[PDB]
Amino acid sequence: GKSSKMLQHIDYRMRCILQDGRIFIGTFKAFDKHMNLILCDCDEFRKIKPKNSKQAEREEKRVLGLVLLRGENLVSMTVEGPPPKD
Amino acid sequence: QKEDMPPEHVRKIIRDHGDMTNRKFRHDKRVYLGALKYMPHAVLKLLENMPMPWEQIRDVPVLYHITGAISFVNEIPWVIEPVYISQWGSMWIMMRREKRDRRHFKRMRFPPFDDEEPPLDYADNILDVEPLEAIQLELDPEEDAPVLDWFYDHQPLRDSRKYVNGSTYQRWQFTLPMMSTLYRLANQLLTDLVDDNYFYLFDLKAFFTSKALNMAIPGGPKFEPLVREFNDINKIIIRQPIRTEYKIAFPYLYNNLPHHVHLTWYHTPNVVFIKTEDPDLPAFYFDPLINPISHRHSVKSQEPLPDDDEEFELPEFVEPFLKDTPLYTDNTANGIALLWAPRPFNLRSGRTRRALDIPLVKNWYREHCPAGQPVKVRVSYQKLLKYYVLNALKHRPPKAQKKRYLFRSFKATKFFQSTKLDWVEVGLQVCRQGY
Amino acid sequence: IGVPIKVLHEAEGHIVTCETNTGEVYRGKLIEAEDNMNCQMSNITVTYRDGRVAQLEQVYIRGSKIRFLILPDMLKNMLKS
Amino acid sequence: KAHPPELKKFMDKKLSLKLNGGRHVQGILRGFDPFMNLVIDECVEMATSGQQNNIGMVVIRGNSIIMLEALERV
Amino acid sequence: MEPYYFVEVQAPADCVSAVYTVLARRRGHVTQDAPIPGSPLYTIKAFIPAIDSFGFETDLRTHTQGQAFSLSVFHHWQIVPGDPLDKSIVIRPLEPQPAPHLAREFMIKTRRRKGL
Amino acid sequence: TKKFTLMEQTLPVTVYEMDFLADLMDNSELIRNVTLCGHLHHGKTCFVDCLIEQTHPEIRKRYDQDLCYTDILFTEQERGVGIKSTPVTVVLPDTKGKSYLFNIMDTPGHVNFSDEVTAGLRISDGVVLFIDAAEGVMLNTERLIKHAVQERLAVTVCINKIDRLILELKLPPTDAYYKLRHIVDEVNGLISMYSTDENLILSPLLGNVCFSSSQYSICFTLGSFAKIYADTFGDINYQEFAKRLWGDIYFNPKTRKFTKKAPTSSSQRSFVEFILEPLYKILAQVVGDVDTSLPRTLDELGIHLTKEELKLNIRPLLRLVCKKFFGEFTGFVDMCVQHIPSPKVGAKPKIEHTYTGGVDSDLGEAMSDCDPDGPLMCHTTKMYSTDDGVQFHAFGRVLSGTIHAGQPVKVLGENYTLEDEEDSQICTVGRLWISVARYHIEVNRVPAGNWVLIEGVDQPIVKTATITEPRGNEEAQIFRPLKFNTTSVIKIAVEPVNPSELPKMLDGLRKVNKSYPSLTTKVEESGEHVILGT
RNA sequence: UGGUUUCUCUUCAGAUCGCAUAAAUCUUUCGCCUUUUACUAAAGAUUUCCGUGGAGAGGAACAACUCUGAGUCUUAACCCAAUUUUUUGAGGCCUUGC
Ligand SMILES: Nc1nc2c(ncn2[C@@H]2O[C@H](COP(=O)(O)OP(=O)(O)OP(=O)(O)O)[C@@H](O)[C@H]2O)c(=O)[nH]1
Ligand SMILES: [Mg+2]
Repeated sequence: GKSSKMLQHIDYRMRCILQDGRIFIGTFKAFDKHMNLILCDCDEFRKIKPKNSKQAEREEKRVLGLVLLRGENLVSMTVEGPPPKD
Repeated sequence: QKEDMPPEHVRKIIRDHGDMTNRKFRHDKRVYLGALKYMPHAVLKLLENMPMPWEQIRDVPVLYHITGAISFVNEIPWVIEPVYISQWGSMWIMMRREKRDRRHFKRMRFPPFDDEEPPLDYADNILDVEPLEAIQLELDPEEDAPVLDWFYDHQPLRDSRKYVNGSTYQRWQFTLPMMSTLYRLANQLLTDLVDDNYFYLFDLKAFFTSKALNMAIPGGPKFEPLVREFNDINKIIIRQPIRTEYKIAFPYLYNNLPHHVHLTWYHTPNVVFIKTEDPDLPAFYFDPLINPISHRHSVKSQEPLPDDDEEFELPEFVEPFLKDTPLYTDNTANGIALLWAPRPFNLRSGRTRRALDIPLVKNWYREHCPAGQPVKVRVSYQKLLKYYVLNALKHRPPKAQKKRYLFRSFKATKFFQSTKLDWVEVGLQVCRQGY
Repeated sequence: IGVPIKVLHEAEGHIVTCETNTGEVYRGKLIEAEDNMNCQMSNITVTYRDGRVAQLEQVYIRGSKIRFLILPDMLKNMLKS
Repeated sequence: KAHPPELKKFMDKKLSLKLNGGRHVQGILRGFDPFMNLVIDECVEMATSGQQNNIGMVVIRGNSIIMLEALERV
Repeated sequence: MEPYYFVEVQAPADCVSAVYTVLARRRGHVTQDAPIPGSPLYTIKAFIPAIDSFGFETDLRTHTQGQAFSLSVFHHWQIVPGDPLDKSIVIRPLEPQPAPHLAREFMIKTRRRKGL
Repeated sequence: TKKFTLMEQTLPVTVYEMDFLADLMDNSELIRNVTLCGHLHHGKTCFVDCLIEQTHPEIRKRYDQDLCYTDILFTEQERGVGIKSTPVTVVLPDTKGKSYLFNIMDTPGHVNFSDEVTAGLRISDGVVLFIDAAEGVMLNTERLIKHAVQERLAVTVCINKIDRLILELKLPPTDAYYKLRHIVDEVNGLISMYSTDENLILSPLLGNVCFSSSQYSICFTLGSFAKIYADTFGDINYQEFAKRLWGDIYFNPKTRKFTKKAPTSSSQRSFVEFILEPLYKILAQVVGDVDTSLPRTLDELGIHLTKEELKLNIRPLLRLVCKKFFGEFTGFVDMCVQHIPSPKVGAKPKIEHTYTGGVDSDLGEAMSDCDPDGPLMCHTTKMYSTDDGVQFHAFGRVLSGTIHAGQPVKVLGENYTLEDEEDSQICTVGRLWISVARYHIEVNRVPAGNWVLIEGVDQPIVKTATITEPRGNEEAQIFRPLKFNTTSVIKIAVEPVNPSELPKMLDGLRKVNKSYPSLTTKVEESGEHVILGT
């Protein structure tokens, strides 16, 4: 019916999980049939997705920037934070 | 809303109020004198709605005072402009065909009624008489087919929602057969000028440049002066005499002090329009007025020829785009002829205009004329050009006011009613009232 | 044709980074990007999984065997969708 | 769609082919199809030992092609 | 030496003869009178003197009722037919001199202009 | 008020582009410098009007003519001429979709204004010729073929007003194809007579010569029409289909393939059929069948006009049908991007004919590298007037380095040489302007390859000069002065009426001397002012 | 995410129109010329009249409607299994890090 399930989360900050187990967090700006994704201001995490880990929240973080991810290698997505206003 | 009254009410009011010598109506003797200050305005509307020699009878709405003091005609004559030009071209053709085919044309006597004759009453002399045949040229039922049903009505396609809106009669929407038929009915009043390159030095801005200086044009208007060791005659090669039209064509370079000068649009690309003769020939063909091409080249350039063993073939579901439709219909050459046509006839839809606002003979005095004509008509064409230039020059923009509506404030009062009457009856009323 | 694909074609002529399915990282000028994500690049720096670098003049990578691409931020300014 | 890979530029050039399984071969491009299956002539297997062995003219299925690199200038 | 101007005129068929008349009244020598392929207008290529070409466009469009249209470029220099130094020929003050002493007239005018 | 330069009032409603413009400026190979020339008035302005009408939506709709962008003056807007070479710059996409940056120099077409065309042609690395389809090759067409072949640029022509074949001449499709092929062959002949190079031959199969009627916004190359034909239909290779369209090539409906002779049964060409048959169908069904059978034609083309759009007159309705059928002006983008050497390649033949010294080991390689860094150099040639202001801005292009706002400037003149440093002097940039013709907008910096207006350097730039870094050990020459197609012949003697204001008159005379590129204002021994013109 | 002919009132619109074109007042020259009107023909400054457009309100309908074309639980059979995608060359093991 609605097709909205992806379009809803568009412009939002999104936590995307890759098939190797990486975590890509960026601004979800576009998708397609294959679920190839366009992620603005995107960083990569490896060790953790923090839920306020008292030791530290961030280890092996890398700044990537503007990322196009191929859908083949995507597993899943959840909402990480609201859209930046800019 | 105040509604229409029976037409006998104003008739018996004018009949009882005679020469105002009866004692019984003496209280209205004052009111009629006040109505004198509106008798110019009541004249204007009376002559604004004159009924058009293809018409036998026009019924106009009438705003009249309750005493019978005055009769205004409350109507603006909207006349849709292509139909108006076609109807006057019809009148032109019929009057030429009548003046050639009549043994003696007796002229009317111009004081038509004698000085001591009282004016004739409408209700007995004119009301019961069948009027006459009007002029109204006979139209071909096959060739003038989309026009013949409605061409000589007053406001022709008024109650048809497909061609105009409503009864205010303001916006018209015709079809291209209608515009084609109205265009070849009006050829006697139109021109054959496809582009305005004819009006190079003979147009509006050129005449403004002429009026700004002291120059006249040999076929153009003459005006009043707007301003009222260098040029040694032994230092100047007079090779070609300075022809006077250079001061219009290039105004800064050939004059000193060009004040209040106007620039000139000088060239349009020459519109090359082939007028077709007969519909036996197709819509667009190679006309024998056009020069042939006949390609010649010295050594063949190696233009790409993708040869055999390219194995590029089209799929099954592809075709040329519009191969189902024919190349041309019977209405294609007519529409191309309607592309290069004068300003009423070159369009599908527009907004209605007044009978006042449509100059039928304006294109005739705007062009320069062949010299074989007498002196009289040359002076007349020059003076009409001068009138056109003085109209175009001192045109300040319309200066948007607050609208005033005199006849809407008269019929909001209790002293005015409204009816619908024959134009001749209201004219007899206006003459009796002014007397 | 997909929205991301149009944005990829837009990056032709720009310097881009590509990671393969095997994690080799190729950075250089994107010459041609096909619809299926096949990528022709030039004057490459490649960073292997052990960390070592190399230099290549000309490469072409199959779309399927690409994990992702990093494009300039020059593009970020397709906001309609 | 049913597109060709844009490889005419690479025709009859010597190439270095990275295949899946950490496999690498080198040879001259002799042709291709829409699946990116290749014909490679004078092909040489670059064994993980470092040793290289001549295998002649071969077919590589596009499926298992990770990456190619030209050893020439195109 | 006198500068000449190359003039191309696009004109209808009777306007070709009109252009030929107007251009021949200015020491013309019409170069080419070829038709335009695929058009009923003709191209008239010609040379003209550049002292004779002050308003040739305006006169031409006046005489052809705005049908013919003319453009003019500079490309040429050739000899004035008059003797530039000739004390026998006396130049009239305002009257235009014929061809045998145009160079004498133009030299005397340019001499009186600045140099003396 | 002393403003007559027609309401700049800067409000562009371009779609999603502000930063993108300056982002494509910073790429230096994604920019194209095109100049546009015609014999007189051959539709160049209404062309660029349709291009900007593509560019700027929700405003920018013109009714019963526009021509504001290359016709922004008021004497210019009434004469019919474009008297100035008013530039414009936009971004607009390709058939694929990758939007390029176009700097359109929009030159005059009048013969006496070839100065403007020369000055635009020297700064742009590509020329685009406009020929009226109903006219053919003309005077200034041949003159600008000469001037374009001489000053070493790529050459491409675009045949305009192909509607006048249809609606005015009313030729058959085969005869109109013959006339278009005749125009293309005459262009190739005039190029082949002049150029000693041979790799500049233009043919519609190659893709450089286009066809574009411009009151109704038709613009197609063979690639563009094939892209339309393939976007409607299936998976046809539109490049390979576009390759086999122009020139003595027939479609055999049995073998479904393109041959050279094989159907000889009074068939038509591939171009004649596939191009000119549906185009004449659209034209004829608009001009003569709007009431009867036009929506039946529009439903066969996927064109959906509303109830209000169907009630138009024939000119706007024909333009609207051709806009909804042809869409964008991507064929022009094809013939530009595929055939104009964007100024990495463009640097070398330009710098080998502009610069005085040559290819030598200091200046030449730094020019041809054309990175936005190093020996800051430019070439300003046009001097565009502000409405009220005495100052009139310089217009040039950045070859090497960048230009920043407030960055000081050494203006090397033209009487300057290497050992004569008394002509040149030093100034500072007032403001940097990039213009959309009818609007102006500021930038903080301009990289290499881009066109730029400079404010504040106007005093030493009489007609030709170069811009360089101040007090820098970078010693170089000047670019060559402006070789012109015509030579200024007409001499006008000039003297004031009142002799009490000779300085103000000499001031304005110097200003108009700085404005026009071939105006020559001198004083002879008798003391009368002499103006030489074209 | 969805529907107009006529009448009146109010308000805002004349830097490219009303694709037509009148008269008046003032001030300055004039042009004739018994003086005043009535005028000649120009420039300028202002106004009146015949017309016009956009928006809003109300009235007079003499048009007819809500599983209807478009849905926030209905409705374009087609984005539904052979190398470039939504159907696995997988499978197995081991070492390093708090
Ligand atoms: N028939 C036809 N006329 C056109 C077309 N495009 C423009 N014109 C007209 O041709 C005349 C020339 O148009 P412009 O574009 O102003 O002239 P130009 O080609 O720019 O040349 P310049 O006047 O020197 O600037 C104008 O009157 C246009 O209305 C066209 O496609 N077909
Ligand atoms: Mg007295």
